[PDB]
Amino acid sequence: YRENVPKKARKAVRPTKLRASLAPGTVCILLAGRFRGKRVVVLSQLEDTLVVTGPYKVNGVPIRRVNHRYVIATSAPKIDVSGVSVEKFTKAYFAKQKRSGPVKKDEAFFAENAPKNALPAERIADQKAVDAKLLPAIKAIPNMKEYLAASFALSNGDRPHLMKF
Amino acid sequence: SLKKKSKRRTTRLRSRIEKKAAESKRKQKR
Amino acid sequence: AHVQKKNPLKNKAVLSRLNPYAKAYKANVKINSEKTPKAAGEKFLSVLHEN
Amino acid sequence: VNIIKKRTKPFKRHQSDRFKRVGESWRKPRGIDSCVRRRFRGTISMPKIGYGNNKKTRYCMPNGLKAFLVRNVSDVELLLMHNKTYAAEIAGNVSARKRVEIVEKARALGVKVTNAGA
Amino acid sequence: AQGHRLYVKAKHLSFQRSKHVIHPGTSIVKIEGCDSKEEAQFYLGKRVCYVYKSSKAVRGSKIRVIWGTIARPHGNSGAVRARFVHNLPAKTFGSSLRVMLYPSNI
Amino acid sequence: AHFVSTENNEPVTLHP
Amino acid sequence: VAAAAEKKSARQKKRELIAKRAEAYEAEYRAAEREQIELARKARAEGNYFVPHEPKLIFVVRIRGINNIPPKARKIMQLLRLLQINNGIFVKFNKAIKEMLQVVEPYVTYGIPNHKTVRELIYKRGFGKVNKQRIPLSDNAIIEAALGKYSILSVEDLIHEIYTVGPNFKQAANFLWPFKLSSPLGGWRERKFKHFIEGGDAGKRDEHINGLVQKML
Amino acid sequence: ALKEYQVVGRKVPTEHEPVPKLFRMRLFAPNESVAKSRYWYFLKMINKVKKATGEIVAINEISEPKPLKAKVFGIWIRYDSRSGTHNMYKEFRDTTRVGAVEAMYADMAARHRARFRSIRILKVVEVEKKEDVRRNYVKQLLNPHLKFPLPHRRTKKVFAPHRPSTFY
Amino acid sequence: FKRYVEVGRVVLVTKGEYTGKLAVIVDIVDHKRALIDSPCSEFPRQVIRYGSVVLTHIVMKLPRGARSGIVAKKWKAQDVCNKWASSAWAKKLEAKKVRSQLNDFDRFAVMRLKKQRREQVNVAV
RNA sequence: CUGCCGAAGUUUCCCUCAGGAUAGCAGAAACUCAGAUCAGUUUUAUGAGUAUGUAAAAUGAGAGUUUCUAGUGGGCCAUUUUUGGUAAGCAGAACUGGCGAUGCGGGAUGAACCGAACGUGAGGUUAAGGUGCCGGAAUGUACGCUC
Repeated sequence: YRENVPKKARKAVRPTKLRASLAPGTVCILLAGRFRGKRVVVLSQLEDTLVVTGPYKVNGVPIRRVNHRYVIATSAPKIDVSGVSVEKFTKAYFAKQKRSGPVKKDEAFFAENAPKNALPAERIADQKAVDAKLLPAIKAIPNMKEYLAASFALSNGDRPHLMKF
Repeated sequence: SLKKKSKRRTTRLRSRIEKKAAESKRKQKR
Repeated sequence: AHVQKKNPLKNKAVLSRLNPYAKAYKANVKINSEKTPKAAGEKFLSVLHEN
Repeated sequence: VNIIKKRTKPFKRHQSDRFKRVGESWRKPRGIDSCVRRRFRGTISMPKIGYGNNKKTRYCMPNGLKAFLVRNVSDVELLLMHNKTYAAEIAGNVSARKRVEIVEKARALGVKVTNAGA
Repeated sequence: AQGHRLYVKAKHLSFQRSKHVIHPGTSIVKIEGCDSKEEAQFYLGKRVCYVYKSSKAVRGSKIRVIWGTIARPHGNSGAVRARFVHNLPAKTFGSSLRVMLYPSNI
Repeated sequence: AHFVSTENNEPVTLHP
Repeated sequence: VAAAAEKKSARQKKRELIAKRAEAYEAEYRAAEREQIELARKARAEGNYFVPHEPKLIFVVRIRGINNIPPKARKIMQLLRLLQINNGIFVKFNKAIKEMLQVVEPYVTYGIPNHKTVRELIYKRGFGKVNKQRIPLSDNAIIEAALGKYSILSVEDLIHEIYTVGPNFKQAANFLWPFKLSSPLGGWRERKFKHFIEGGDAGKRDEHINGLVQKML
Repeated sequence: ALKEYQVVGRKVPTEHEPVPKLFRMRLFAPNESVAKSRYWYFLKMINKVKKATGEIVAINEISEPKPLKAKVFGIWIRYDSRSGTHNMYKEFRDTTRVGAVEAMYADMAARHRARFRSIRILKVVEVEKKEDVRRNYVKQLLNPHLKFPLPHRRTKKVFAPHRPSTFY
Repeated sequence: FKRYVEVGRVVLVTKGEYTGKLAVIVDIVDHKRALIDSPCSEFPRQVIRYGSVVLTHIVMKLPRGARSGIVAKKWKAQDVCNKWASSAWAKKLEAKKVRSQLNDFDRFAVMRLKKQRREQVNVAV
């Protein structure tokens, strides 16, 4: 009858302008998620997010997308990234599978996937390849493997607006 | 208070102080 | 027509609509140089530094 | 387009709660010295045209459908061309047999029935 | 066990108000450690949080949370304004709130 | 605008 | 192809015409400012005194509400089109206007603006009175319809006609609606209803009205 | 803050006075307009020249010629008192003539509860000879071996942990 | 006492944009203002009050109202700097400044060394 | 029930009386000129002894009417003049506004003081008045006086 056709909106899409200090190869604290407080090395600069990981042999944070609003770009010495390829990480590479309905639950849905079954072996091949190409860099400069293994946390009398991260 | 009287002038005094000041000024004008 | 009022001062597309001159306006111009001719009359200094 | 209600609380009549003879229905305070008529601070509010809702979302249920009172099968049959605008409302005094007949007809037309659970 | 607290402690002081009027639309938050408006520019836009405990247990979780956002500095002494999705109850004047370090810009 | 003579009548200092 | 083609070309040539006009006006402003500077420098050097120029344009802002105002003054408010607090209007500074202003001296503030405030006002807060309606100036065609008889064809032409006080200054007012300004950012002075000379904010203030507008605007 | 202006003004030329004499005085105003307004008030009260019949020919802000040389200024003023007639002379020591005038104005508002309205500054003079300095406090300041403990040291973070040193 | 408002005393600015800088009193304008100057290029000669300074323990001879060049020459000759810094007061201030500039990684560097420092706990039995 | 328009207190005289009148206001219907047709306004010129009037420049507005018909015809407050005046207030007029129909912010509170003239909301900014605590906001900065 009506089915009012939406007016042709004049909104386009432009690449997201990330912060200056969010360059690939930096060290940043993770502020949200299951790994809040961890320190992780940024591999590649995605459209909206950061394809970031802690070296899984060091702390155990696999390669993950993280939105840049939940990242504190520390001034820790940069880790080289030219030695590892980063084109294989795309949005579809990280994306979920379909759902086939609006509701799915139950502990059987929990005994499946897990970090064994729905986790492909190719991901570990990529994960181990990254570790192979970053551990020499992290080993070169002191305290770095120990720095990434540790966790960031505030203390009494610590005021973030004055702390130069 | 601490005094022998009240410093807050009741609104009658706030009322008739100004008019009697006005009558004083009129007296000088005359 | 004109659902929403847009400022030329903030929307640069609206300047191009209003001014077909903002394309080349060239605000800042060298009209001084190294050569500044300091000029204050001698008696003007006398009357200024008076009393 | 989301439905918007400026006000949800009804305008209760002044002192309709301290008396059982003064009713909940709104009556305009006539007294010259009424602190409610002069609209003092803290006093209850008075219905004004400014509370009128959007003409596009006026008379619409929380799901965006206007109510149409239906008393027999003929009424709903007239709603077939507005299954997207009007939801049928079975009148209270419709018998049990007619209610199931109307509701099955309305289902066939695919027109919303607000009180089909009766 | 001091490897936690990724938030900053704060307190709810009052609503934004005059002397005889209150507007519960916005709440006045004293971010502890902030002592001027130029410092309150940092926390401007962060995610403030009021955490409380109830009687009924939903999710089998005893903790309910009311989210909010720092909106504007309020005065000289480093207090801010916050907009919580649900206006905070008046019983929570002086109650402690959390200030998440995100959305981060540092 | 115009010009205002000063040579012929040099400004004189005024005090209250 | 035709019909619309000749309209586009005539539309185009009109676009360069206002571009050429705008270039002419900008050169006029800069030349006027330059000779101001040069004739001040020359006079200060050789010794003889330069004198300011009696201004013909001032901006007026009503700073008091609509309550408790004598009938003489509110009548002037109506004749000035200042019918609301924090409004604003232009008035051709002359003996009739100047002598009119002291009547409402505590109720308005006035002073001489320069080109920037004129340009900012029209662009941002410029609302045109079209067919007795407050129609914004979002297009040059809006001004063309209402001032084509007086050869004003764009916003920039209106800005020059206003700022330089052309003959059509009177023929531009009823095209233009009063500037309904906001309350000034940062506030007024501590005691707003004293004369500007006395530490207040009412009255003639000259080089310190440009400031006010930037806030109010 | 105040600023010092020299204002030169005269009445309108006419057949009666084709070349009116220039009248220049230095007066202290926070802004341009106050300087012109004070000029017209002064010239009207002194010489009896109407505001309408006159016009300003020159106004110039004057900076301090040596804003880093400690100087002593003597200020003669005509205070409008309860009787409207009283004369004063106060000494000040600072680096800028505007500073002395500003300090004088605060001194008037304190020791005589005066306004900007009631004060009429006759003359501000630089005094250089030490023996020409009259007031006792300034003279004792001029001695060569000046030394004194920091007067009124007085020195959010509520709840400080240790008692303040409040001393050296 | 130990702190006297002397012509030639060096004071530590505690207010204004020159907070933390070191200047020397060249002149006494009055009871509440003094004229100060420093050989450091960034700091201009100006009149500052006494709430904005703190008196130090160093007094260096310098004639009344000396110009900027003479003050700098006397300051260099008498070794005012590296005499102020010789005090433990200045060392505490410099320690505070450098500790303010430490980033997160340096804080973990501080983390590790002082934990090594702590575990010595060697005392005579 | 909602919406819209919305005065009056003193006029125009008249009266035996209360009143009406009459206006004014608010209106309701018919018809001119796109006008110097007006104005609780200024200015210029002009005479007479800043004001006065007339005439004309500024300024804002579409400006006139004839016709009939509701409600009101009080008082209070303050300013300016103002003669009689005295311990001292007091009285007398004329004028002005505000108030009656008016809520809101502030002055601890208040018929008149200070701001501000109101549809339902969001955001921003201010007026008056404030920023020790009650209480939103500097136990701010600077210079003095006071025990």
